[PDB]
Amino acid sequence: LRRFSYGQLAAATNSFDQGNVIGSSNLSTVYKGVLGGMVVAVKRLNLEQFPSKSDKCFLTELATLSRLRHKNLARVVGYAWEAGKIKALVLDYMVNGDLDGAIHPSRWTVRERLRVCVSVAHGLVYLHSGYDFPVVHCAVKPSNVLLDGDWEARVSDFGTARMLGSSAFRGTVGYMAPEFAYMRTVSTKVDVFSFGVLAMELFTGRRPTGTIEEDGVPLTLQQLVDNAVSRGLDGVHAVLDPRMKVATEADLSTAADVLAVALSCAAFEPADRPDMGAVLSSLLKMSK
Ligand SMILES: Nc1ncnc2c1ncn2[C@@H]1O[C@H](COP(=O)(O)OP(=O)(O)O)[C@@H](O)[C@H]1O
Ligand SMILES: [Mg+2]
Repeated sequence: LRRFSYGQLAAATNSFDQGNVIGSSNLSTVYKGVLGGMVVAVKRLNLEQFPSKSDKCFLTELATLSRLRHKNLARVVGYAWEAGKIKALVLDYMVNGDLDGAIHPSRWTVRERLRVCVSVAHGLVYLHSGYDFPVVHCAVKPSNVLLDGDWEARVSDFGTARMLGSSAFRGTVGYMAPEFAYMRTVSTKVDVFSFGVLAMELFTGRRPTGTIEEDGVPLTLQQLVDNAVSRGLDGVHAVLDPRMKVATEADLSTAADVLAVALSCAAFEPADRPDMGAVLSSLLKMSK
């Protein structure tokens, strides 16, 4: 874990040039950087506008990601830490962006989307049981999945991780387990729920914002998928991402099987959700 100064990260990012910005939120701006010639992502927290939340997310991500290692996780190269001036994570640069941009001839066939599901599941199995304590990510969603130069997926953004020991919901809320959204209850099952929602979005092309129907009742993405799956393969076909090639019986059948796993992941009661190892097992069986 290398420590960097402001001047080093300024030089690496061409004085934090607007043209080097590869990601953005209220809390951080992510820049492409080049250090000996190593290409990196510089995630710079918004100290000036949100000092307290910046500090919490910075410390959480640094403490968590510095102790973890797995091929389907983002990798921390180092950090800068100068109170009032800069707090930043230096991460391995993922040249193919994030899954949200990938979703929203196309390479994203059914088999390739299933491969991403398997890669993310490996990352989450590692988080939940590969380290000395369970780590709950708490913000699993496509914009927190990065893509390699080999298009290998990696779980990123540990600013909300916990170590144990029109639309109905907009923004982030649609990915959140009800007990986490309403009560801030944290268990590995909240990642399982978010994984299910992610798979649903990956295969339908739909953000989990849901819709409020004319009688005022919300139709969640889970309920939409549940209705489609219950109507068989033709029901599933009607709900799949229209930009995705679905021509063979095998591709439709695989998509149907992912959505059925995704529905178990996104069950309302945490105790009815599988653990990620069981999820991974189902996805590995479908991969053969
Ligand atoms: N290591 C990286 N390599 C390439 N792009 C990245 C990397 N980390 C983040 N990004 C881009 O920046 C966006 C925001 O990153 P994230 O860590 O989620 O910040 P925030 O916590 O503020 O959302 C990501 O969705 C992705 O597009
Ligand atoms: Mg975040």
